[PDB]
Amino acid sequence: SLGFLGAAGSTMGAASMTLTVQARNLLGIKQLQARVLAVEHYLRDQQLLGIWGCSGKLICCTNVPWNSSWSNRNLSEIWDNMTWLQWDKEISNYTQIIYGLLEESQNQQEKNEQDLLALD
Amino acid sequence: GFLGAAGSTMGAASMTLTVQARNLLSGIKQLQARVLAVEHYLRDQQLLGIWGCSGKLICCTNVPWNSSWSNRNLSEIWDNMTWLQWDKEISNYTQIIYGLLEESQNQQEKNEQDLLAL
Amino acid sequence: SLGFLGAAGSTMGAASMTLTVQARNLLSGIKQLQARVLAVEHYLRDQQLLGIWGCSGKLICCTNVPWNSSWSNRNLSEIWDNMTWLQWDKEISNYTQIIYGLLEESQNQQEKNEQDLLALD
Amino acid sequence: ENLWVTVYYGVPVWKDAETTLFCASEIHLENVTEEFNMWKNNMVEQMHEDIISLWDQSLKPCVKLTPLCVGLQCTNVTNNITDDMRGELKNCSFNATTELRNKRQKVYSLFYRLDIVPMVDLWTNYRLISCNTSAITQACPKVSFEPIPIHYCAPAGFAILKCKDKKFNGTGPCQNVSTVQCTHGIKPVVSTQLLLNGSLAEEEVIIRSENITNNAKNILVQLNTSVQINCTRPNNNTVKSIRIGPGQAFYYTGDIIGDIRQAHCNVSKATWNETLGKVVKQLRKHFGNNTIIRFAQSSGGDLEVTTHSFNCGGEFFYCNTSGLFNSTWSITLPCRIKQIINMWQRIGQAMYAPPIQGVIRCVSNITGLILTRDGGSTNSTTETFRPGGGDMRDNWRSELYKYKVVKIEPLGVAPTRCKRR
Amino acid sequence: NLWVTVYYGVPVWKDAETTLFCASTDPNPQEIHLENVTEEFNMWKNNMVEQMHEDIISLWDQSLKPCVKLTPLCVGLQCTNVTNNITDDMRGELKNCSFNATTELRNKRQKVYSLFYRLDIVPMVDLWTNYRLISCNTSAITQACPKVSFEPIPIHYCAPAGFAILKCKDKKFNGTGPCQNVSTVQCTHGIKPVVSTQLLLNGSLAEEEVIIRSENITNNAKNILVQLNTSVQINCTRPNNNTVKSIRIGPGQAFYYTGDIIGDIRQAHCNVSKATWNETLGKVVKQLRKHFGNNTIIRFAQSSGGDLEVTTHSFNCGGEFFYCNTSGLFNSTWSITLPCRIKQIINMWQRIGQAMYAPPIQGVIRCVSNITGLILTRDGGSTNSTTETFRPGGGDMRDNWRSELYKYKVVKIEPLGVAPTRCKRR
Ligand SMILES: *[C@@H]1O[C@H](CO)[C@@H](O[C@@H]2O[C@H](CO)[C@@H](O[C@@H]3O[C@H](CO)[C@@H](O)[C@H](O)[C@@H]3O)[C@H](O)[C@H]2NC(C)=O)[C@H](O)[C@H]1NC(C)=O
Ligand SMILES: *[C@@H]1O[C@H](CO)[C@@H](O[C@@H]2O[C@H](CO)[C@@H](O)[C@H](O)[C@H]2NC(C)=O)[C@H](O)[C@H]1NC(C)=O
Ligand SMILES: *[C@@H]1O[C@H](CO)[C@@H](O[C@@H]2O[C@H](CO)[C@@H](O)[C@H](O)[C@H]2NC(C)=O)[C@H](O)[C@H]1NC(C)=O
Ligand SMILES: *[C@@H]1O[C@H](CO)[C@@H](O[C@@H]2O[C@H](CO)[C@@H](O)[C@H](O)[C@H]2NC(C)=O)[C@H](O)[C@H]1NC(C)=O
Ligand SMILES: *[C@@H]1O[C@H](CO)[C@@H](O)[C@H](O)[C@H]1NC(C)=O
Ligand SMILES: *[C@@H]1O[C@H](CO)[C@@H](O)[C@H](O)[C@H]1NC(C)=O
Ligand SMILES: *[C@@H]1O[C@H](CO)[C@@H](O)[C@H](O)[C@H]1NC(C)=O
Ligand SMILES: *[C@@H]1O[C@H](CO)[C@@H](O)[C@H](O)[C@H]1NC(C)=O
Ligand SMILES: *[C@@H]1O[C@H](CO)[C@@H](O)[C@H](O)[C@H]1NC(C)=O
Ligand SMILES: *[C@@H]1O[C@H](CO)[C@@H](O)[C@H](O)[C@H]1NC(C)=O
Ligand SMILES: *[C@@H]1O[C@H](CO)[C@@H](O)[C@H](O)[C@H]1NC(C)=O
Ligand SMILES: *[C@@H]1O[C@H](CO)[C@@H](O)[C@H](O)[C@H]1NC(C)=O
Ligand SMILES: *[C@@H]1O[C@H](CO)[C@@H](O)[C@H](O)[C@H]1NC(C)=O
Ligand SMILES: *[C@@H]1O[C@H](CO)[C@@H](O)[C@H](O)[C@H]1NC(C)=O
Ligand SMILES: *[C@@H]1O[C@H](CO)[C@@H](O)[C@H](O)[C@H]1NC(C)=O
Ligand SMILES: *[C@@H]1O[C@H](CO)[C@@H](O)[C@H](O)[C@H]1NC(C)=O
Ligand SMILES: *[C@@H]1O[C@H](CO)[C@@H](O)[C@H](O)[C@H]1NC(C)=O
Ligand SMILES: *[C@@H]1O[C@H](CO)[C@@H](O)[C@H](O)[C@H]1NC(C)=O
Ligand SMILES: *[C@@H]1O[C@H](CO)[C@@H](O)[C@H](O)[C@H]1NC(C)=O
Ligand SMILES: *[C@@H]1O[C@H](CO)[C@@H](O)[C@H](O)[C@H]1NC(C)=O
Ligand SMILES: *[C@@H]1O[C@H](CO)[C@@H](O)[C@H](O)[C@H]1NC(C)=O
Ligand SMILES: *[C@@H]1O[C@H](CO)[C@@H](O)[C@H](O)[C@H]1NC(C)=O
Ligand SMILES: *[C@@H]1O[C@H](CO)[C@@H](O)[C@H](O)[C@H]1NC(C)=O
Ligand SMILES: *[C@@H]1O[C@H](CO)[C@@H](O)[C@H](O)[C@H]1NC(C)=O
Ligand SMILES: *[C@@H]1O[C@H](CO)[C@@H](O)[C@H](O)[C@H]1NC(C)=O
Ligand SMILES: *[C@@H]1O[C@H](CO)[C@@H](O)[C@H](O)[C@H]1NC(C)=O
Ligand SMILES: *[C@@H]1O[C@H](CO)[C@@H](O)[C@H](O)[C@H]1NC(C)=O
Ligand SMILES: *[C@@H]1O[C@H](CO)[C@@H](O)[C@H](O)[C@H]1NC(C)=O
Ligand SMILES: *[C@@H]1O[C@H](CO)[C@@H](O)[C@H](O)[C@H]1NC(C)=O
Ligand SMILES: *[C@@H]1O[C@H](CO)[C@@H](O)[C@H](O)[C@H]1NC(C)=O
Ligand SMILES: *[C@@H]1O[C@H](CO)[C@@H](O)[C@H](O)[C@H]1NC(C)=O
Ligand SMILES: *[C@@H]1O[C@H](CO)[C@@H](O)[C@H](O)[C@H]1NC(C)=O
Ligand SMILES: *[C@@H]1O[C@H](CO)[C@@H](O)[C@H](O)[C@H]1NC(C)=O
Ligand SMILES: *[C@@H]1O[C@H](CO)[C@@H](O)[C@H](O)[C@H]1NC(C)=O
Ligand SMILES: *[C@@H]1O[C@H](CO)[C@@H](O)[C@H](O)[C@H]1NC(C)=O
Ligand SMILES: *[C@@H]1O[C@H](CO)[C@@H](O)[C@H](O)[C@H]1NC(C)=O
Ligand SMILES: *[C@@H]1O[C@H](CO)[C@@H](O)[C@H](O)[C@H]1NC(C)=O
Ligand SMILES: *[C@@H]1O[C@H](CO)[C@@H](O)[C@H](O)[C@H]1NC(C)=O
Ligand SMILES: *[C@@H]1O[C@H](CO)[C@@H](O)[C@H](O)[C@H]1NC(C)=O
Ligand SMILES: *[C@@H]1O[C@H](CO)[C@@H](O)[C@H](O)[C@H]1NC(C)=O
Repeated sequence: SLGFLGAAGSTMGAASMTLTVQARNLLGIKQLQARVLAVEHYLRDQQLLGIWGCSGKLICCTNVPWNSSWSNRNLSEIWDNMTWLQWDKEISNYTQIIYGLLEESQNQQEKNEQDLLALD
Repeated sequence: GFLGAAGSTMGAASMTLTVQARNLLSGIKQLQARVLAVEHYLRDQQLLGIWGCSGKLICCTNVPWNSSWSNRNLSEIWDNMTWLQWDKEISNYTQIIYGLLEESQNQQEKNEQDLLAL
Repeated sequence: SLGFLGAAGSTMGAASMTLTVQARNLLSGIKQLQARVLAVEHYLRDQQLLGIWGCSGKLICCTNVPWNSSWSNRNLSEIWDNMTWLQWDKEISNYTQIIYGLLEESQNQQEKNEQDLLALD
Repeated sequence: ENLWVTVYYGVPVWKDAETTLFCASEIHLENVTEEFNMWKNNMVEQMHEDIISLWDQSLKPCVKLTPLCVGLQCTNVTNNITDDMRGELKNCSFNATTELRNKRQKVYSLFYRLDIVPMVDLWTNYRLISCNTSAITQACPKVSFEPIPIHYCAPAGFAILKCKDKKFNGTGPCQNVSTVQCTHGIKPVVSTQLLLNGSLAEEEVIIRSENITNNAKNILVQLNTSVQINCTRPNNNTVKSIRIGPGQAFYYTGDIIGDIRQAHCNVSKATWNETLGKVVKQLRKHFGNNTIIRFAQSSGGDLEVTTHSFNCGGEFFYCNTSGLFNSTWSITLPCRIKQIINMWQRIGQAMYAPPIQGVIRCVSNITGLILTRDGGSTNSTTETFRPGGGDMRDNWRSELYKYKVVKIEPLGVAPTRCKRR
Repeated sequence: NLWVTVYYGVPVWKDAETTLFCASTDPNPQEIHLENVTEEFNMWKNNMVEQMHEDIISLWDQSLKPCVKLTPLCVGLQCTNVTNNITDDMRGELKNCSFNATTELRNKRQKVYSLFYRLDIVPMVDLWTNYRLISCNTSAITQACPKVSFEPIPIHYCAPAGFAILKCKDKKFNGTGPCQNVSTVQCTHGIKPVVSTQLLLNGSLAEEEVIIRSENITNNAKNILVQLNTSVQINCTRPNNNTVKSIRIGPGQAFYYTGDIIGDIRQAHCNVSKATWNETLGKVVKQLRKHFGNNTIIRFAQSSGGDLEVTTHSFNCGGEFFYCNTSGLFNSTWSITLPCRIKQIINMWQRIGQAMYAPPIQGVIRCVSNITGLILTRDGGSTNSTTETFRPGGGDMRDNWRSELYKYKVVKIEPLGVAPTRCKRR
């Protein structure tokens, strides 16, 4: 009910309740370039979620543990006392390590599930 | 065939969903047409995704049916109606239904997030 | 580690561990937009075809279609350890449409069975 | 009844929609009734715009005749002129340009009287028509205007519904409906009073009009049989050309070998009489069995709207049509030839059709008519119709009337007993 | 203990430069206020100004393509004096020039006689001619189509999906730095592409007070954009009952020119009041004193010479490009009528090679117009901050459009994010 980015200045534990509002707002040569680049950004994000095994979800839990070197904070100060913009700035240039770990964890999970489903 | 089941009853037309699928994706006017088809396909796929129905053609949900939307029984709905007549009958409530579906998913993931946190 | 197509000449078993590396490289004046739209259409047709089979969101998808010995009668050791994906893909030419049709029919039956199982009180 | 919302993707439903179709060059739907309206069909507007744009793009990279807007000394043709051709042709002379810019030349040529207008001068007599309104561009002699079937195709996510009902008057429900991705091959044939080289009705003549009681709208008559029209220009025209500039070329009629006769177009008397009988039999269904139907001459406009235009081989034949209609319920119809034409109904542009060598003789199938009702409020039961003109859309609306563009809405909901856990 | 949880739809963004849509396609506006946010804005790094400049240039160039070229009118002119009654100030300003023009016929010329402004012709000595058109030795002249208007029409810039536009609502916002009252929009408000060189016309007013904006207030090479909180009205007129005639110069080429002037000729003047202008300059000086010493004398002066398109203050009143003289407006140290010169052959912006001919409009032209801002330039600290002199200097047209786009920033939405939770997948 807050609207697009209305929760942007709210805390992470409150802004996380409005993910569908943000998701629904993501979708002559210049106009086609703008539409194609919007489609490409959406598809790259969806493919990246699929690689992690999070396709079809907005809140996706994973098997990658949190490193204290990425952000040495407790859940209360992360979720109740700061916004997603401040968090995004705080963990800048740590996201590529997290993405690589998520990719490797999903590859291992897919192999383990295939082997479990291969037992008679 | 494509739209062949449009005149069939919904109980029979629901078994041809893969026939109706695949026909949604396949000088500037042709490029605009391709981009428009892709945009509509992605809008529909995102709309399914925010309902927890991604990757499925028949998706069951947790939203109960309100008798004010339609008071027909299942035999009349599925054996004596086509999808076009049904779509016409409940168009005035479609967006309301969509909103409720979205809300259910908003709750569902949170519950799953808690269940996996034990 | 091996690059985009580095596993192309490796065995099918070894190459099956590099699916994400190739998956990331499928998405990334009028003719440039035409090229981008063609890339998007090919990606979306492949994702849709996986979705029809119930494989959406997975790169390795197990199914309920048994393998027919008339398509290929090699054992798993020969297919996975002594053969590459290019040679295998050549071997199963003229059979992929039958497999795709069987996968579509199997997923339609799976969806009806799941809907009926979920209809039990 | 403990019912739950179930979401279905791939639902076989559709909505009326207007989208962009592309050019190119059938699944029956049982138990499907679809409401059509040929006068709300945006495929005709798209076909009109596409043909205008294609014509302009074809004409643009061609030789301009700007240097030929000069005074001409025109005299009478010295060949044997029949009684009807007196004053229709002039032997004109005009100095022109040459590949070089410091020289000129003299170019005798034979023009039609319709292509030139008198001017006020003491030394020259005529000008080319429209040189005082717009630039004249010559239509490249390679490219042709011959009708080529064009298929209109829907984008993916859209479909075209085709009505197969017999005696379908253009509006209302159709019971026999099929789904196609592309239309059949539709020829963009250009004509005014009579519709040539179109499709035929399967069972009977079909009268299609919007609010038939309102005589201001046009009536499209689709025949179930063809009437063969044999048109000819019996004149062996010898064509010459001049440079008029680097890389340019202007083509004109040099002379006529043999006697000069008018452009006669032949129409079988019996077949046309039967066709008019069928038309009045169908009109009486909408006007009364005791209503006398008169077919009068077209009037109320200039040559472009009061005659039958009809490209044949290249040269545009404006046939009088006086030998048709002219009745109350072989025809060697005279035709005029015009060379500086203004197609569509624009003004800002003009096209020069280069003459084609030899004798021109075509054979075309009349498959429909455009009629207009004279109107009035006398209750005389003596309705009069004329082969009136109209917009070019009415020719393209004489096809594409059985096709509707619909948007597919594959997503839908329905109650089931299925509950997600 | 904690695990990585991936979120999609995260309300965060990054600064970005993307392609914007021009809407006018009428949008349905929406605005979402962002509570508890701060966003850093920089109006001089805003790509929207460069994109708006490119869009206006492209629309201008496209509008003049399907129009009449004046190539056959690049001929020698035989110019004499105008025989009507003129004042001393307009002696030599308007000339009666005769020439041989072409017709629809290629081999039939026509003697013509047309009044031209002196600024539109250049001396050229020959046996039978005295002047030629100013642009014929540099570029082709294209006549603007009389069916196409010049008048600004407000347009909206809209972000594509996946992007958003942030709007700063803070009072006394100087163009850079943090902004707290920030809202999200999809499309901007209607912005008039008003063309001017020294004063900003028909623009936006400041909500609270006069706002002085400068990329570097101590750098005299940068322009100072002053936005007023109250408007000052300008009444401009060309008091001449112009009679416009036309001739056909080609098969589809119609040329329009001044035929005659009915009655006496009087000069073309804009009237600005004196009470409100004095109050406006007092407010501007009071705000300037907050960026300089409190006891420094602030004086206004005339603009420098060179390049008439810059030294004078342009409009597009009616359809005729004025060029007024602000020397009588800024001659003060801390009504009024401004002689305006008229040109028909206009080289807009700073381009060379594309000359447009603005045809005259019959009758008198009078327009009233809101002055919403000023462009000032400082002379330089030659006195070591003892006295400062400001001039109504010119600049590129980007500075006028930036004066409207200063409130908007384009940001790219980043729906993905990661965060620690106690939620473990299995
Ligand atoms: C700033 O805004 C004002 C207010 O809109 C502009 O003045 C107005 O301009 C319009 C458009 O040119 C004028 O309408 C015209 O009126 C004449 C009357 O003879 C008519 O012939 C034209 O066809 C057109 O309708 C309007 O009169 C005028 N109104 C006022 C109160 O001034 C002004 O031009 C703008 N200034 C700039 C620099 O853009
Ligand atoms: C361009 O020339 C044509 C030919 O003279 C003009 O059309 C004629 O206009 C007169 C006006 O008195 C009419 O009486 C004639 O019937 C017209 N004849 C034809 C063949 O059209 C036309 O008006 C001229 N157009 C312009 C813009 O000057
Ligand atoms: C501009 O010059 C033209 C001549 O080139 C003037 O036209 C003449 O005006 C006188 C006025 O007494 C007439 O008697 C002549 O018959 C006109 N000649 C032509 C060919 O039109 C015109 O009046 C001058 N205009 C001005 C404003 O001085
Ligand atoms: C416009 O055309 C006239 C045509 O008569 C020009 O007048 C003649 O110009 C030639 C040279 O070009 C002279 O030798 C004649 O003596 C002129 N005749 C008269 C009666 O003066 C006239 O000069 C042309 N005007 C311009 C400005 O080029
Ligand atoms: C802004 O901060 C205050 C401080 O308590 C809080 O109450 C308010 O809800 C915050 N705004 C939003 C949109 O959450
Ligand atoms: C991640 O954690 C491991 C131990 O769990 C540690 O060795 C490593 O340094 C951490 N990552 C970074 C970037 O410091
Ligand atoms: C989280 O860490 C901050 C850092 O000082 C501390 O103030 C706060 O009390 C901690 N909260 C919890 C719940 O441990
Ligand atoms: C990585 O991110 C942190 C977050 O503040 C930043 O301080 C650090 O400089 C970044 N690393 C580099 C190499 O810039
Ligand atoms: C149309 O209705 C008849 C009624 O008996 C039925 O037999 C037929 O199967 C229906 N058509 C389709 C395509 O199901
Ligand atoms: C059903 O709809 C009506 C209005 O359409 C609403 O008042 C009612 O609460 C709905 N049913 C339930 C169970 O919420
Ligand atoms: C469904 O409702 C209709 C009402 O027309 C009734 O005739 C029919 O018997 C009902 N079906 C069942 C299974 O109760
Ligand atoms: C939907 O609403 C419109 C007007 O709001 C009404 O005319 C129409 O009949 C309604 N549809 C149904 C199925 O009741
Ligand atoms: C190529 O073949 C050799 C066979 O000895 C194998 O050892 C090697 O790993 C293969 N290359 C790759 C990239 O796997
Ligand atoms: C394999 O294909 C053949 C082709 O006719 C078929 O007869 C056979 O049943 C198939 N195998 C299985 C296990 O279905
Ligand atoms: C697979 O088949 C090949 C060829 O017949 C044979 O040499 C090999 O031993 C077989 N392997 C197994 C595990 O059956
Ligand atoms: C597939 O069919 C073609 C048709 O000639 C044939 O040449 C090819 O060998 C077939 N594929 C296989 C794997 O046998
Ligand atoms: C040419 O024919 C016309 C037709 O009326 C006639 O009036 C004219 O006098 C004829 N001229 C000559 C020279 O024969
Ligand atoms: C066309 O036919 C339908 C058949 O239902 C009829 O209702 C309609 O009035 C007819 N229109 C005309 C113009 O004949
Ligand atoms: C529909 O038209 C086609 C045209 O050939 C015909 O074959 C078919 O039998 C028709 N069907 C009906 C139900 O009228
Ligand atoms: C065409 O329709 C008329 C109706 O008047 C009929 O008499 C004639 O036989 C039909 N022709 C054909 C070939 O079906
Ligand atoms: C049809 O024409 C009659 C003529 O009187 C008019 O009254 C009626 O409103 C028209 N109807 C339509 C739908 O155009
Ligand atoms: C014209 O009609 C005749 C018979 O009426 C037919 O044989 C011929 O194919 C038709 N041609 C066209 C182009 O319609
Ligand atoms: C026109 O006159 C010229 C004069 O020499 C002559 O050569 C030419 O054949 C004539 N053309 C016609 C068509 O009479
Ligand atoms: C048309 O009919 C006339 C009848 O006299 C005949 O002379 C002429 O040759 C015919 N032309 C054609 C093209 O059939
Ligand atoms: C038209 O010409 C063709 C040429 O073969 C001929 O068979 C036909 O009878 C002619 N028709 C008329 C009406 O002249
Ligand atoms: C005309 O007469 C026929 C004869 O059967 C009849 O069917 C038709 O309805 C009549 N029409 C009118 C308008 O009276
Ligand atoms: C058609 O011929 C008749 C014969 O009297 C004539 O009156 C009429 O003007 C001709 N048509 C045109 C458009 O000139
Ligand atoms: C037209 O009809 C009238 C009615 O008598 C007749 O005299 C005339 O000859 C007819 N003309 C044609 C060309 O059929
Ligand atoms: C026209 O006459 C020339 C004279 O040589 C001849 O070659 C040509 O074939 C004739 N044209 C026709 C169509 O017979
Ligand atoms: C026009 O008159 C002014 C004084 O009224 C004079 O200075 C100027 O030189 C004159 N110009 C011409 C071209 O005679
Ligand atoms: C055109 O003429 C003006 C007249 O002063 C001159 O300044 C300019 O340099 C000339 N253009 C060129 C390209 O020399
Ligand atoms: C705008 O005001 C802020 C207030 O702190 C200041 O930091 C910033 O430098 C100012 N910018 C300009 C361009 O005056
Ligand atoms: C932001 O500006 C608007 C402008 O009207 C104002 O209504 C609103 O109260 C302002 N917000 C704050 C937090 O002051
Ligand atoms: C504009 O600013 C001045 C500054 O002194 C103030 O007095 C005046 O009231 C302001 N006007 C408005 C409309 O805000
Ligand atoms: C830019 O601003 C800074 C701020 O103090 C100033 O020191 C510097 O001199 C300015 N730049 C120039 C070129 O004067
Ligand atoms: C002239 O200017 C004053 C103040 O700028 C304004 O109030 C007035 O309405 C204007 N009058 C005319 C006639 O333009
Ligand atoms: C401008 O001021 C002059 C001075 O008298 C006056 O004549 C003229 O009418 C004024 N202009 C307007 C538009 O009011
Ligand atoms: C404006 O008027 C002053 C009056 O002294 C003059 O010096 C200045 O040059 C004029 N402006 C222009 C651009 O000529
Ligand atoms: C100019 O004078 C003419 C004289 O006929 C008059 O009709 C017209 O209205 C006048 N225009 C103005 C703007 O005074
Ligand atoms: C100019 O300012 C006045 C002052 O109230 C305002 O009412 C008017 O609308 C403004 N005009 C324009 C065109 O902005």
